[PDB]
Amino acid sequence: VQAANLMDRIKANPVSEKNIDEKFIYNTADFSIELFKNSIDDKENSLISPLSAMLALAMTANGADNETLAQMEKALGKDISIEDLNKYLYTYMKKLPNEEKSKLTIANSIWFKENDFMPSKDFLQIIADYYKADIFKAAFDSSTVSDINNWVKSKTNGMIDKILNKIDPEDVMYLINAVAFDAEWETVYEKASVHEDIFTDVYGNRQKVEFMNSEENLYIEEENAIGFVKPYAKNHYSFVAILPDENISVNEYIKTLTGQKFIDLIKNAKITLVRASLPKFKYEYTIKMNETLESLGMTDAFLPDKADFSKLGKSDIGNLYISEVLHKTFISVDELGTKAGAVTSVDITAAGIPVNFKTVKLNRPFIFAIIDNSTNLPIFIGTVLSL
Repeated sequence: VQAANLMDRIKANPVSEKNIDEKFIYNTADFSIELFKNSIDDKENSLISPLSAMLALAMTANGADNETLAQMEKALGKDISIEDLNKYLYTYMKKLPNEEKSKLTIANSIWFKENDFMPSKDFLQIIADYYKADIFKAAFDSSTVSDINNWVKSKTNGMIDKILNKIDPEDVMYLINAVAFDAEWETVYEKASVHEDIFTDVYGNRQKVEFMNSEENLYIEEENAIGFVKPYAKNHYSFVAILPDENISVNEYIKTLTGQKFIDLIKNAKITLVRASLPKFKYEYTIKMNETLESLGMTDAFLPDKADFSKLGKSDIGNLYISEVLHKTFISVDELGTKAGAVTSVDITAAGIPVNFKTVKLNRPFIFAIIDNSTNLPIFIGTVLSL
């Protein structure tokens, strides 16, 4: 590094835990889906982590005032206060599984420009107590570009190594999100179960790609879609695949979603055998989230001449505003889960004979999520349009 971590100075106080309850689950699903549908990519595969975004906004919300605050409150969900959000999010993150064979990395930080900026020590304390995120002051020159990049490389153990290419002068504040997932399937794919077949992309191109075949146990069935839920190891997380009906586009289908409809869609998956066919895919997605968040109500925060972040620190010869919310995610769906290398030692009697089974072939564009199994909340949410 070369930037200075403002948090080095600060010591966390003990805090009260607030139990996750139905209200927080409802608000977070609502936020996550609203964020998702106001950020759908038309031409390309997308991936976002709504949880990560919510963390970043909730912690920054502590530094907003007046109209900036009100808007951020409205965008997160008015009926839970920032105060309460801090407590809930602390408790949620504290208990969110992260272990071998099921590693989740959420890396959030705020970066401020050195010249003209004195941080609020109260703000920093809130970060230490509830969030434990890194907060930097930096030159905002060439070496801050590499600083930010090395940081995501460090925090995601090399699964994401760049986020930024340039800083424009007049930038004073970035929120950085990087999210990575390193996990095994609960039941990994046998090599015998991997076959070349045809993905029919959004453009009509028929792509020859490897499909992973397995019998799964949970069937999503809705008026306009079908799909399946596939757990990762130690059952903390699951991969959710939703395939919309042929007569309905991905974008149309997404627009029909609500936090409640998403939760319920999973809550109501029927216990039944599914012949699942899931193509391999891996890609990163980087989104400057300004436009999305603005679509969500959060407008003042991004304007040099109205942003009010006075509870986060003063600035003399300007006025603190968010230049970019830089959000980057990476997913890999493969034979072992997140990593390649299909299994060769097999029990010849393991294969049974299914009866009354359903079929999901991810033969064409679909959406997926990675959910925390205990709440059904999307940690990652995405779309596959082409391979």
